[PDB]
Amino acid sequence: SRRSRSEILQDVLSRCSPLNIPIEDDQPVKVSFEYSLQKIFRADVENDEVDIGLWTTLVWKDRCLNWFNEFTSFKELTVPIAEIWTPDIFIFDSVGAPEIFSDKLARVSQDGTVTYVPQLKVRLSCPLADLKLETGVTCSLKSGSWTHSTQELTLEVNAKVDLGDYASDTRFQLLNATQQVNRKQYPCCPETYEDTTLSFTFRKP
Amino acid sequence: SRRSRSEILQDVLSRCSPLNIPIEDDQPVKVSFEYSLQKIFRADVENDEVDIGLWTTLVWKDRCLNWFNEFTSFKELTVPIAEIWTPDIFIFDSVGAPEIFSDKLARVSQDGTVTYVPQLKVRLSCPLADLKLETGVTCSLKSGSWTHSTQELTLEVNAKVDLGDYASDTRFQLLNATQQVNRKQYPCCPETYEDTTLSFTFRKP
Amino acid sequence: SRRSRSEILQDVLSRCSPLNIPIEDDQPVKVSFEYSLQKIFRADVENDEVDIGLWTTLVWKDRCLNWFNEFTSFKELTVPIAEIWTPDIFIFDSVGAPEIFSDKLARVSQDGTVTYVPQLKVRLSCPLADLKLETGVTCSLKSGSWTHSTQELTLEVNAKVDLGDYASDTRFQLLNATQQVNRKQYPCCPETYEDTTLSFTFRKP
Amino acid sequence: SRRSRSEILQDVLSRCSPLNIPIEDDQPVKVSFEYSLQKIFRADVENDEVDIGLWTTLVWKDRCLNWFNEFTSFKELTVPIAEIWTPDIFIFDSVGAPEIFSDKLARVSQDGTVTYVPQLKVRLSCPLADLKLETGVTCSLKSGSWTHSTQELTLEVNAKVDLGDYASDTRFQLLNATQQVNRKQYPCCPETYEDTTLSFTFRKP
Amino acid sequence: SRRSRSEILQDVLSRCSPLNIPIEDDQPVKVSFEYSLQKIFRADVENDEVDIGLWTTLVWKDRCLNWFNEFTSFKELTVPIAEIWTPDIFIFDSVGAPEIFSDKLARVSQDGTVTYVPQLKVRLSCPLADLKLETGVTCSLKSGSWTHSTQELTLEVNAKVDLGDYASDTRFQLLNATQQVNRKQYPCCPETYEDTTLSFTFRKP
Amino acid sequence: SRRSRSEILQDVLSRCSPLNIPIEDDQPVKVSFEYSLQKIFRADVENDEVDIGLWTTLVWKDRCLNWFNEFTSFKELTVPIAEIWTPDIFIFDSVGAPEIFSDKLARVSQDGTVTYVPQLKVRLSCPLADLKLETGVTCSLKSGSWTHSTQELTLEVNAKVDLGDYASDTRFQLLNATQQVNRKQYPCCPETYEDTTLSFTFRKP
Amino acid sequence: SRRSRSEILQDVLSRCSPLNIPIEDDQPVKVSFEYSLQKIFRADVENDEVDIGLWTTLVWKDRCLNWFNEFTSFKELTVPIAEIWTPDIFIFDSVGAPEIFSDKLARVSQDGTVTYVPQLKVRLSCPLADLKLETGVTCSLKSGSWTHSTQELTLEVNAKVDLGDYASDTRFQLLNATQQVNRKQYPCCPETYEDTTLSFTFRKP
Amino acid sequence: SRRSRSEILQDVLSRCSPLNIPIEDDQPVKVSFEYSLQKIFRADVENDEVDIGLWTTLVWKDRCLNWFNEFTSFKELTVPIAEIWTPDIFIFDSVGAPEIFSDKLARVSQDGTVTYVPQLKVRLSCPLADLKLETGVTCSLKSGSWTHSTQELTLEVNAKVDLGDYASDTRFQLLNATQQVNRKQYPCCPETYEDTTLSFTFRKP
Amino acid sequence: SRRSRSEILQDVLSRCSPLNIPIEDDQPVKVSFEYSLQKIFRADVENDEVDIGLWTTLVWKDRCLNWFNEFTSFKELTVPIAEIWTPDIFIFDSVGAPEIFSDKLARVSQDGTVTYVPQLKVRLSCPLADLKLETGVTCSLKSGSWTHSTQELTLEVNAKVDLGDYASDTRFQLLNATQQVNRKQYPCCPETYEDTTLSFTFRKP
Repeated sequence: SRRSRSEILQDVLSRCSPLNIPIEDDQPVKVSFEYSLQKIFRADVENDEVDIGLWTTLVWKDRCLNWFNEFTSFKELTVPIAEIWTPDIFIFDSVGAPEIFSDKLARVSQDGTVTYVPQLKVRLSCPLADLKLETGVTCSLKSGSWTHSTQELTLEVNAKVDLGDYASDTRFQLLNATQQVNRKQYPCCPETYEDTTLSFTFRKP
Repeated sequence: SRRSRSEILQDVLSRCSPLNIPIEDDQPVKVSFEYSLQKIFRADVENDEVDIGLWTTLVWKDRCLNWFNEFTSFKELTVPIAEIWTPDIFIFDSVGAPEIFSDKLARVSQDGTVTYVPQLKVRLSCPLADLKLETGVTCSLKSGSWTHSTQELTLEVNAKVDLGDYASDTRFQLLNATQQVNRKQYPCCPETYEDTTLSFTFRKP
Repeated sequence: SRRSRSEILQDVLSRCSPLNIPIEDDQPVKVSFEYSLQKIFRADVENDEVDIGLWTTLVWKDRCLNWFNEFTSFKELTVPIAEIWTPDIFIFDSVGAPEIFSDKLARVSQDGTVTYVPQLKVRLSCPLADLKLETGVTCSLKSGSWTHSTQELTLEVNAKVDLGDYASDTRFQLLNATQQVNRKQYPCCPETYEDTTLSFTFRKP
Repeated sequence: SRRSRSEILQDVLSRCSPLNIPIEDDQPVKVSFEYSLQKIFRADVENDEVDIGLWTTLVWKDRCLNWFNEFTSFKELTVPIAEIWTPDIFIFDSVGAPEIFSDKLARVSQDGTVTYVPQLKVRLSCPLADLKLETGVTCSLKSGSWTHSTQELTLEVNAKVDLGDYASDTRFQLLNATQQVNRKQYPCCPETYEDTTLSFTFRKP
Repeated sequence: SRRSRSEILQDVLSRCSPLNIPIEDDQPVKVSFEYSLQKIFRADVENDEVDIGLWTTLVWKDRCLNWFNEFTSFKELTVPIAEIWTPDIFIFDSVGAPEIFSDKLARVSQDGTVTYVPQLKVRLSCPLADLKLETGVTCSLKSGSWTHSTQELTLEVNAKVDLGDYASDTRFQLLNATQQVNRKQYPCCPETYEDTTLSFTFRKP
Repeated sequence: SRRSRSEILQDVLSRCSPLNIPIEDDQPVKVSFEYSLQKIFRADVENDEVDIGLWTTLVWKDRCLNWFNEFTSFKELTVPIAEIWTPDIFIFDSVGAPEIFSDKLARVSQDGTVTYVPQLKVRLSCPLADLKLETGVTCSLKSGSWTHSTQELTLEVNAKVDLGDYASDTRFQLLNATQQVNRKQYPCCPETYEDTTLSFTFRKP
Repeated sequence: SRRSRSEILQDVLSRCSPLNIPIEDDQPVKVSFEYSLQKIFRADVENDEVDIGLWTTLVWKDRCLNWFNEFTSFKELTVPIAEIWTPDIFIFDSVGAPEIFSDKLARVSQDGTVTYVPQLKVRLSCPLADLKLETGVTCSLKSGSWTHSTQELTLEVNAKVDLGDYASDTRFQLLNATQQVNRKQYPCCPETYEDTTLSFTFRKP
Repeated sequence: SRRSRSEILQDVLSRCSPLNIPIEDDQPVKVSFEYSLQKIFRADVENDEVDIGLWTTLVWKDRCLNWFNEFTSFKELTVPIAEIWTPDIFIFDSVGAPEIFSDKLARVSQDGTVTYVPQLKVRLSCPLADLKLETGVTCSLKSGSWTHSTQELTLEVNAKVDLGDYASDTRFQLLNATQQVNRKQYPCCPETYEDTTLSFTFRKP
Repeated sequence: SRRSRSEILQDVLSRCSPLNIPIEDDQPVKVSFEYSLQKIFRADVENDEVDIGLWTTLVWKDRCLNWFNEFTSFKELTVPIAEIWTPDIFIFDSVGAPEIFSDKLARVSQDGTVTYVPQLKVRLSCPLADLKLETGVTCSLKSGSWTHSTQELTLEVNAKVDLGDYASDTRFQLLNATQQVNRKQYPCCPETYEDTTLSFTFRKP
């Protein structure tokens, strides 16, 4: 490949951090979260579980060190997700372990910015009843850091929900996809925790 | 750069997989999809095509092998998208080939998680008529794997649509951006296919 | 690690580009944008500022060169965001500098596709008043390239907003999260600029 | 076994690279991709998922060092895939984690060329509807590096799709199998990402 | 040509690195970035896109090995950009793929320093409105590694913006060109990402 | 992207100036300054500090050189502010370091004209007392080059203050926003220094 | 064809050099450059871009080896440009990627001399204003190696500009076409770079 | 002429071999031989000599080196036979030195292939007696390398004898022209020598 | 398919030649050229460019080897144009790169004869003025090998121009379509070059 690029990955991977938040100063890490709802694959009336094929856009900035002076070189490199720390975002009410559709690869930038987009199929609790009716049905699932409080991780969203990718001839039509950010509390801890509640309204076409 | 990081990329890239889904056991790959609608650049009344500047958040987990024992080292590395497998998510009704705004870089994590966020301008079919009226106009585009059925790839969404990034003084105001996941069928195949339908309601401000 | 992977990162990073848009021919770069609203952490009545914990899914394609003939090898690599060029997407009305929750890692693919997902906490202007009422309150923030016009960068969104990740017991319930793409103009320049307006309607549960 | 062969594997494995792309100079890694569609095992109308039994031919060249002077000796050796870096190629819309039919073994050549062919069963989103009709049904799935952009990994194909291996008495007849290479962009990143879209048209015989 | 020079290129190109960051030790790669704004070619009111003809100065240091003892010989050689790794710097909000005005050639120095300057035309989102007014209009575009976080790639700037080259009789007068460096975060990743925001204030003369 | 645009940026950035005022002949650089007062976020009675969310329109002309003959090509390009020289305009009485809301991107034009518009939150000294009264309260802050005298930098304003963007439901109503240009002297130096005094009269609505 | 000719091409192509400057001794490579201005196709007043249909005469000598003793045989052969190294000559200010009118074929001679003449349409920056006036308008574009300094590549011209081929009934009359050679410097490098500035004065007939 | 062609001849002639067989590896040189019998000019009964006007097609491949990278250029050049090595093919039983009708020019090809066709008048021993009879008369002459054994030079023939060119109103009619290849031995040497025996049967018309 | 046919393609493609002119003996390659003018799609008065939809009939004979004895089998096979060498015929004055309407497939025959017919849209320089007049307008474009001289490639035509296919209700009526063969010279080279000048006289009906 390119030798210049080669040095970059090795320096960051070999020299530049183990799993530890590199930021010493006054910063929580914000992670932008967006959902591209690909398809609502299936509904289970007996189980009251619904399946979503989604990919999640995750963006964050990590502190990286510039060592060897940056010359005009390879700006973004791609690396396996395993190589770097990723956020704990989880669906609060998944019925089953989510499965991963896509390769675990993340693009990293010199500024430290990282973009990771997994594709996933998730089963979440939701009653399908009245899917056939014109009114349709509503489901909600909340995503957010399991462990991190708002102080440690701040979640942000650019927009409501990305319908564009949605499969044209999906079994179910999308009434409205929303991603509203909310902060709430748990009995364990005094700290506020932030999650993104994805509320999807859909019916069978 | 850092030698420790250096070894990481090379081991994953040189030793650890060619384009092949690394997961042998009972897992489909789920890809989370989210849309950050940046701007609705233009509307064409004669053509009935509309232009969106979007970035797509894609997340997936790939199986990677740990070889050399992981010491505290570079957790995420960045690499070009070309280096690793990426999902086939496509807009079902694009008028033209989408163009890429941003560098193709993806951040990868040790767990195998990958985050890839492309920025794109897409032209899709949509009638602009009555954009001026208070009611505004509605458009929908579905994104989803072209080839993969729900069994192979499951799509998931965290939330509806990310408005926050939306340009303040865009030509068109955003009534509501939604990303609803749906599964549907095609005559070619008995399998369900999942797509995320992005339904955007907008009018000129 | 894997030697095969090793060569990949170095070739792309060391040999294959400095910060410069590699695409000579007729292409703007499109960046798909999606928001996964994790949580609405806090509201400040006196300040009229609201905090969102979000992650942003960003996807783009960069032109990379294949040098050493691609054998079946490591498809995605992960690299720090600093290594590669990332888009300038910014919140138009942030009160404060956004902080980064997650590591800056991006997965890159051989096709050149990059996925970067940062996690972020952002403070934006928004009046909280009447959060308690049933009607709730509405806020909007626009994200989009600061410098780039629609010609340089096109933004696209798959869906409205990803609620699924939203934290279950967040302080505030999500009425609806939307990401509508819009294009608008500024007095500085004749060119259209595209942004994604994230409109979030929420109330306290 | 043969002592001469013995030295070869150990030298390459023990001495000659960890996961790191070994190529410093001006080369992206190209990976040739071909599909041998073995069978379309099943179609699921409710799920809209289809199952393919495929093996994927992956070829790439890695840089290896000649140390001990090459005498006429064992030209190709076989080794477990785990030993060396493999590409991240993933199906964009797999419903589930792909499972692996065959042993993970790859033949390597002195020139550095590697041939790895996994056998896989993949579930992908696709509507089966109208499978019985004469017209049949069409499905598409895209394979490509998740993380790597076109700059890092370039994908190439020799031909359209390999029908010859196709099971004679499969439940479904093959109208046409195609593998067209395409490059596209994502909102995350400005870089182009390349994927191979496998479009399969089939009907029940 | 000169035989002495001849050996130099071949040794570096043939022997001395594939795409891999060559730096093992504690160094991120810093890439200096500067903009020479040549001209603001056009403004599009309907599209809200603006066109800039720019060349980008990119400088970085790669680790090269001295083999054959350096005698007084050819100090810099020139080579095609394809030969060596280049950074992923991309415009965050380009509407279209940037096109390349100049040959892709980069001068390399013995110390390892590389200077690459592409000339480019870029279309970026920006509202032209009020270009005629005395106040003029402001546009901003951010450039930075797509994939690389601040840890992998550090971006630096010598000065604000180079007006000197600016075309004398350009359609639009330059009020002020600024390049301020900033670091920000994305929802995907905890790491900080650094970008250079080019803010250009211009009006029609 | 577009190759034509590509050459432009590289030529200006790589070849066409480091931080140095390119103008040899009889010209001071004039920088037009305008304020768009977005919002008066907060008032602190104990501290006597007030917060303004503003964006500053800055325009200047830099001398650029035309090299490769300008063909009809990309007229404006966008670049990070870091790439080019920007003026030192500072608020004389900021209590704290101003924070930057927007990406640092500036549009540059062929004529050399540059438009840069940062968005900022600034804390300045000002007594809030009697904000509730009908009379309201007055505050003033002066912006101007710290180092540059009137001879080096001349500041100009098109109009008084831009209220239009002002947030409709801001905590404080705007009685009158004024930007009067004035020149004054300091004990350090015999030269006149020019600043723009922003006098804002506001009260709580 | 002729067997004698057959051996010639194969020997030079198969045996006699890869991309590397074959000249070891004290020689820079001189490339003669001449322009045959075919037509000025169009002028764009809004864009300030002008289109030229040109063919470029390029001549250089490469070192080739005589192997099989040269008998009276085929003196020049023709081959695709891809087969052999060609110079990087580029227009400094092209707005867009130049397009190629003619086949890429170059005649090579036994002495090593090569003649390559591409036909091209180029868009370059140039103000058309006052094209109608008797005075007409002047435009200039500079061509020259992007990477190569005067030491590596020396450019030479036989004459001013070739009008003879100029289309008789072109939209624009040619006042004077000039090709003056000049050497100039760039901030990147201490070395002199040589370019041919084509200054064309034309008006509408 | 063409400069490109010019370099070719000089490189091959000046740099690329003196009379020496350039092929080091396991190859004899094969020379294809064909005869185009133009005319049987005269018969001498007392002398028993017959005159043939023939041209001989000779083809061989020489190893040439490619130096300066082959661009699309002049594919075959022509050169005097003196310039390159030619085979020793001689008529075994010529009564007199053969005379040369045509210019000694040979076409050479890039692959190294050379085609040389001399035109010659040869006097060979042959009894004319019974030329008038219906049976006619037969003559044979053998051509082949004088010095070279079959190991050094291998002779090949495509076909029997080329009558087409034969002069229509020649004094003698051609019954049959044959060129059979044969290998035979001589007392001097143990090696086999190969010759082409031209057996011509002709009578007076 | 047919096994007999199968062997044929593989033998010719796999065994029987790489890009090299297979003919060693005294033959230039003649390529017959014919034009079937399908339609004159458009005329551009400002640009002085005209668009032709044409298909080009190209015929040539290549030397192929018969290996396995030809039995009565598949006489012509079809193959992609990429598989075999095609001539460099180019339009001398195309304004833009020609685009290809039809699949690149060529029929090959056992004798070695190949027939390739591309469909193309070409933009060429031509003044449209007086298209409306009865006299109409004349345009000419020359097609011919770019690199090859008359010695290497000889062009032949069967007839003047094929009107029969011409679209009945085309915007422009065809006065006369002619294809005259001519040979001419260029300053680069002493050799004659042959081209077919297509002179089309047309007017609006």
